[PDB]
Amino acid sequence: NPTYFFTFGDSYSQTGFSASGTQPSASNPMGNPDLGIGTTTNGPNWIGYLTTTENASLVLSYNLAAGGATIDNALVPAYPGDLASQFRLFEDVYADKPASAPWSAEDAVFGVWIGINDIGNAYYSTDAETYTPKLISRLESLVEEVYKNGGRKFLFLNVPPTSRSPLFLEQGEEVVKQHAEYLSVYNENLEGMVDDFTKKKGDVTTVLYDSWSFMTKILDDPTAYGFPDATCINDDGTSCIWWDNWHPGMKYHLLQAEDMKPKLRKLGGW
Repeated sequence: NPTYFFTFGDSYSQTGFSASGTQPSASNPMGNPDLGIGTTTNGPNWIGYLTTTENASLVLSYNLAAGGATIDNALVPAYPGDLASQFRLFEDVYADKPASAPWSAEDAVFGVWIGINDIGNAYYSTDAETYTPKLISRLESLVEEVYKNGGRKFLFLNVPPTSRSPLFLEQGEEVVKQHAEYLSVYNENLEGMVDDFTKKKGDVTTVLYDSWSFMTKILDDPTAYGFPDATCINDDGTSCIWWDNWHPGMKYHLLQAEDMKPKLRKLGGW
């Protein structure tokens, strides 16, 4: 009795999973590529760890996240594989519950981690209080497509403090602050959406995971987590928080997956 874990997002979630590659099975829960390949962490990322390390039962991962993704290129544009296109791929391949993924409302979990690039590209050019509601509304309409397919269990991750990545720190503290303030508005509106959606539908199980507070705790006190400081970079993925100048490494992703596990118990795989 597997949990079908369909995920959507950007490079913080990518693994390089192809819908024409090897598909998930009990002997091979990620499908493709091998666990630990295709990420921005030097090893497994949070999805690989949730699926194969923190799982309480069989979890099958169908990971549609794509590097560089924004929510919808008609709002903040970036790369062809935006969140809207990931939902289209889901609708094309898995929404109708094929024999390769015969999911039901009781055993499918839809996880979404998006917003890093929308904020990263629009924090200085748009008004957060009137623009982030447009982004969040588009996210909600995409979620409604899976709801119409019969999905009822949802996991949303809020946006972590990319303002404190080495990449953004270089732009000066006033830019870090401009970005962080915009991001806080986005995350507030994300929380409001998830609450409103949960209440209006009445038959959904949702988790809003506060990645922002978790990563902030580590950045504020890195040595408590075994990191030497909050800014060094090491592509081994474990010696520093950062694998490159704006992606965290596998050790960070493991710590986050471990923090997430108890909060995901109500979703069925953890």
